[PDB]
Amino acid sequence: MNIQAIDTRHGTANQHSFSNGNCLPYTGVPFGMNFYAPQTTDQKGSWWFHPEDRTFQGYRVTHQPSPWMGDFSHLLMTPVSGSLSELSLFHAQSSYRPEESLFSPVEINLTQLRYQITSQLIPSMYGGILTIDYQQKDNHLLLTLPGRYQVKQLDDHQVAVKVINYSGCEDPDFSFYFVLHFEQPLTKWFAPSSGEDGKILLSFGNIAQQVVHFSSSFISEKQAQLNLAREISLRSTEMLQQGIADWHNYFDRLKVTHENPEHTKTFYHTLYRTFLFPQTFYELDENQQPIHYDTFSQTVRPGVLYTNNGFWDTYKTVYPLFSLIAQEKYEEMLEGFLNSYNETGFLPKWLSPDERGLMPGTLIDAVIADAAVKKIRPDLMPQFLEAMKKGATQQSERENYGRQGTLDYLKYGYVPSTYHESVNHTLDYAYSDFCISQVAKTLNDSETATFYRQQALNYQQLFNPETGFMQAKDTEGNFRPDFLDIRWGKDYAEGSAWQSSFAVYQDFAGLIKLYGSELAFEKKLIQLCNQAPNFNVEGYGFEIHEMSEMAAIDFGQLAISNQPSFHYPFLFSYIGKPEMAQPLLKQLMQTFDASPTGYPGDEDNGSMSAWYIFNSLGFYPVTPGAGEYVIGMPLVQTAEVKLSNGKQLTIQTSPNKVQQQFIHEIQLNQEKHTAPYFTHQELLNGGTLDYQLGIVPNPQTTAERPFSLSTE
Ligand SMILES: CO[C@H]1O[C@H](CO)[C@@H](O)[C@H](O)[C@@H]1C
Ligand SMILES: [Ca+2]
Ligand code: NA
Repeated sequence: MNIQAIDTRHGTANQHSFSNGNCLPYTGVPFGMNFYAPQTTDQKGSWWFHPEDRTFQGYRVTHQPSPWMGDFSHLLMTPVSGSLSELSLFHAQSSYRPEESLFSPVEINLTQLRYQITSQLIPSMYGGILTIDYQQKDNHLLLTLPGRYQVKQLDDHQVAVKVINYSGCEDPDFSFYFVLHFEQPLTKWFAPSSGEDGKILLSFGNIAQQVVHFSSSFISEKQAQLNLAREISLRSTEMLQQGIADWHNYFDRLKVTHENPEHTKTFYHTLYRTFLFPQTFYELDENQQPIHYDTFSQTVRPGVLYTNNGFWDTYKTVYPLFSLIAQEKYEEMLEGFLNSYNETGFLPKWLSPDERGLMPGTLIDAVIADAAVKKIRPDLMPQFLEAMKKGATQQSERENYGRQGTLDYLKYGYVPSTYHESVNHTLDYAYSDFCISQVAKTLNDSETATFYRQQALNYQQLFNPETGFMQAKDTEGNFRPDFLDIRWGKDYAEGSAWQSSFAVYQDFAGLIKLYGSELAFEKKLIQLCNQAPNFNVEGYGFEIHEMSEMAAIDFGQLAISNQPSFHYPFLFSYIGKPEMAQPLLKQLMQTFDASPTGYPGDEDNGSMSAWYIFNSLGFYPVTPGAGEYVIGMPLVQTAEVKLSNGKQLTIQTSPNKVQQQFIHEIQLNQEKHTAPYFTHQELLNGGTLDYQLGIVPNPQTTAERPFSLSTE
């Protein structure tokens, strides 16, 4: 699909009570430092765009990764004609016709009906071009400068802005610089000024067209001018062509077809949302050297940096996909994450722009371990191992950094029930421990590998054989009483015991053994899938959108709306019955489409999009750090995968219509493939992956299982 046909309102029909992706209509280049979106309202907090709104407040320069994190370093540009007494966004707002507008990754185009203005925004990595066609005779641009600001007019054609605004930041004066060069001159001079919540009306007089070339920096005004100078001569058409080529660089890596072209349209909308985050958070100085802002020291520091990622989300799918098709980005992003550790003392958890904490666990450890076992940035793994061992043995004095209950986990073999969400923290630390063991192993560090492989079995501490769930346990080894399987919160993050008891990616064979047999585990998985989607709210005291998104559909406790359930269909692969889940995977993929209601829950910065992309191809990374993809059920008929190593994997299915719900046979390079997984090395060899599909199952009788520590 051509990037210009992607409609960025995909996944944007949201509110606090219910998510269909909690996406914004992000216009930008891949991993752009800024994104650009129309703002329709200032009365709904983080939900400042809705696709059903007919009001246009301005073009918002945004860094907002999710409505839960909020924005940082934002401002707006609003074309205006005529006089305004009052310059508030509400007083300057115009209606617009969404159905006559363009909402695409490389271009916004819309008409303000109040002003008879039609305008076009094209993005670049650090800036963009805003072209403004005025019908009226007194023409302006309104800059909305939230928080503390500075603005000045440098000459007739140049304006410089600084704004300080954020939702959370270690630097209370966190500054963003924004520079505008106008083709047509300013007709009114104003003196340098500063204040809070700026409303600056720039005047151009009677011109038919203004062309605004803009750039930005987290370094300085002078760096923002250097970023602008590098692209000032571009016409809007040339910047648009370059942005189309940037997106085609990534889209061209996965050329797919389907029986149903609606499925292809869904694929490419999720692929657009897979190359946005993490956002570039470094600039190139006068010597082309990477520099960035370090909010911990409040200084400019050398090196790459990336932002807008919660590894709790993105470790699941994003970095594994990048390990196949965007290794050059993974390489640079790992360098940035290590820089975050260098600057703060702890490997990052939730960057927006700097450490926000929020979710349980230190899942950066899986991003690191997956890279180590795939030979990505082996040069950094000794530095990563030191950072990981520090996070596993030392408690940050600051609540947002590293492990919570670090020392209690080491004393007891679990985080005790007095900690919030102790089941998640326990299971995430045991999985982290596996990840640390894998990095150690790649470095031939036997003592570290042995100790952390043993720590990785700590999931066993919270398994209650009386219930068949993971439950919180106090310091005397007693399970919290009054257990209810469907009760959300308190001991579990955004789920019940059903959404939390299977986070054992390092050792499913060992978890299965705790149930007593492959058959007792099978019965538990069947009950999870086939029951009603009932929930109890008591751990929260009210219903949250994750509950509502599970209860909106009849897929039992398999809450595909949120990350904890993403791997659930693959649990059948660990008992040698993947055929039980092949229909279920195709039916789960039908919960996605390219519409404004197109995701089953929060998309989370590529996480759910890459879930869809992997499942479309028919395999999935259940265990980052194992170097394997567990086989599912493909939705494509064809795929040409351009691998980062320069080879090509060509996928071909037999006719893949709605009645094909099973895999009959797989050939990899014309050889029968019976294992319920692929190694990373097998896929990197490239060649041909042929799926013969079925309308009935074809049970394989093989003892082969995907990776588990306890059986390796
Ligand atoms: C505070 O926001 C987080 O936590 C909330 C639960 O407290 C979620 O409903 C929401 O989706 C997000 C992950
Ligand atoms: Ca989520
Ligand atoms: Na939806």
